[PDB]
Amino acid sequence: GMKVTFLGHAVVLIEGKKNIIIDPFISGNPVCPVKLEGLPKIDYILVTHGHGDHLGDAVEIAKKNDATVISNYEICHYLGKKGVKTHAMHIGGSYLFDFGRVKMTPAVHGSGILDGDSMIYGGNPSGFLITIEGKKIYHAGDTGLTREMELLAEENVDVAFLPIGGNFVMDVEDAVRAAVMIKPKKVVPMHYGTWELIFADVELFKKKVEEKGVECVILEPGESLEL
Amino acid sequence: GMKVTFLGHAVVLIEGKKNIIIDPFISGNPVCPVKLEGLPKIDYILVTHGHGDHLGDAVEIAKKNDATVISNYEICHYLGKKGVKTHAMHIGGSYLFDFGRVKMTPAVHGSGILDGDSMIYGGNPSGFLITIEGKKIYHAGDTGLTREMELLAEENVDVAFLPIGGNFVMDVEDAVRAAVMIKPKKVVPMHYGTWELIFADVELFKKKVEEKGVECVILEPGESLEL
Amino acid sequence: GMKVTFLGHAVVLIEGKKNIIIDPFISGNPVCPVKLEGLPKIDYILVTHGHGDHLGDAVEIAKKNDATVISNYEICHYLGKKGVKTHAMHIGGSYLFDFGRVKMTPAVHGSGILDGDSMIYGGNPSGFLITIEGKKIYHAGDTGLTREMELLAEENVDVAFLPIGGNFVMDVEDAVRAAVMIKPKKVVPMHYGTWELIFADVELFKKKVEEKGVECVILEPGESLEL
Ligand SMILES: [Mn+2]
Ligand SMILES: [Mn+2]
Ligand SMILES: [Mn+2]
Ligand code: NI
Ligand code: NI
Ligand code: NI
Repeated sequence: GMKVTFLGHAVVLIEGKKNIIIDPFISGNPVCPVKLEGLPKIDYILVTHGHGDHLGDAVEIAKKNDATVISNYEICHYLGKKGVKTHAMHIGGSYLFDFGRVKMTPAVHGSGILDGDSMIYGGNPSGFLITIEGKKIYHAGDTGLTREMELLAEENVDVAFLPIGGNFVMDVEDAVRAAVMIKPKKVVPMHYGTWELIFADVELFKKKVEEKGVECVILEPGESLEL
Repeated sequence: GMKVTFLGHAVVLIEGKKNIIIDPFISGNPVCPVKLEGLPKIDYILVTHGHGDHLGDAVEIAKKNDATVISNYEICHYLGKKGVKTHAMHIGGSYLFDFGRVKMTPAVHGSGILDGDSMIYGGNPSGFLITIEGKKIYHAGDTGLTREMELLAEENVDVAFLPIGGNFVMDVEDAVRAAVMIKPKKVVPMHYGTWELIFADVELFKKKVEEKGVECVILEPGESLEL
Repeated sequence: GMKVTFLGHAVVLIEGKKNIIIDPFISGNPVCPVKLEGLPKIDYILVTHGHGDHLGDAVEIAKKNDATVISNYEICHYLGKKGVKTHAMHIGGSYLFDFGRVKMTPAVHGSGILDGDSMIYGGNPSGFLITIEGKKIYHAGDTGLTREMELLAEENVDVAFLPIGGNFVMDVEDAVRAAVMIKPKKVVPMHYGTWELIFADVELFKKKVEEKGVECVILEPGESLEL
């Protein structure tokens, strides 16, 4: 019986036997209700791609917790040079960790790491399919609509986190199409409202996806559900 | 009632209330019928990926026009350091500009930026779906055949620009398959003939795609259609 | 009547009128039964992506043979600076060489080139569809499961090499799904066992894919089949 908390933008914290955080953009995240000090003990950090609003505080959280960062090969190379413990994977690959299974899923996006004024290659972007005690969480990362999402329908995902903010990621209309492709038991919208460029009508998303038969739960930053 | 002009290779100029150019490879483009001075006022420049035969003269055109370059996050970072005004997006994302909507579409290709002798990471490659006054133009950028194109069928695209030159991009046979996937009202072949490596039998493309029920319009560089 | 030899990890050697090697990771490859000196004359080297366990000894093999390396634009740029003869292509593109046709196929993965301590951008990762005297070989490169593989079903591939090692690439279960998508006449598992991280139950793969109606041939490193 784990606690899954949305912390704003794309930050998702999973508290169970082990504690896992995805795309830990805490410092400088204007809708994040906690500071780094407010986080619990962290065991794993999952990073979907290199962009700073996802990579976030991964280095500091990992070092302060002796946590392992799970990401693609190229991002882990970058982090390794920062003195961070990593477990590299790549797109479509999966591994069984002490807490459960992680699979990196395809995304259509980019994965540059901005280090000073230099854009470093951070592999290709992903999402994560996480299986813990028979329960499945999908975090799509940053992505546009892609037919690769149809590969997830047979998984019978319990909770799918989908970006709806538009411009850099799917807007509301395409995220509805994604929800229909994936057919999760519940969908949670994310990556909206953080800046005005990614404003989204989240109430309209909930209304439209529920009309297609998929339950939607709107989590404000700091709110949680149990799996 | 806009004027859409093919200027050779992958260069497409849209003249309406605002003027938009896609992949503005003008200087050094051996099939381009105009020089930079021959271009009209430009409001927007769309860049599908980092390769020089698409990025082209984007920097000079933007600075001489105070134009905005629309491209992915990584390419816009590169251009920003060149003093260019940008509006960053990423794959599958869309935004409503003063002239109409632009959506970046998935492509399967690469996006290196050659800066001197260094290959800079330019994100992931895209195409563009452009909606202006209810009319839709698809420019596929450089790409191979991908099932992501099937996402465009429901758009009822008016004009689709598809590469047919082979080697770096789809050849004639795969571009026919793409046309069948997308089902646009009209298809225009591009990215062929510019160099001998990308020779294509464009008359055979027209013949084969029309046998599948899709009207093909062959535009020589400098020729145009109205939308 | 060509000889196709699996040399371990992802190394595939095709001996015919011309000799072709794919992802020539020889030196430092712990399951490779030959040393560089043990290779025959090489005419072409195909590199699916930038990762060192695939790029491998491409530079030394090419220079010692005056061989041409076929890969994406970005990888060929890197190799060109190493003094290597290249023929650049990109994803979905094809070209007819003196020995037959090569087409680069989509993969979902990454393509960083590790040069010293720097990660260089090596384009996007691919596989190869090779057509020689009417016979077709698919080498998927490193990849996760992707619907782009369904584009290959109509090719009636004779032999498909698929990664099954998990973590960085498809595991056994997803590779079975891939085999069903592609429907080749025979499948050969690869990219497993080389390190403990990519252990795979290869006998289980053979059993499961044959239950789906696809013949599987397990080649130990050094074993071959004729096409
Ligand atoms: Mn983001
Ligand atoms: Mn091009
Ligand atoms: Mn590999
Ligand atoms: Ni992003
Ligand atoms: Ni290109
Ligand atoms: Ni790899």
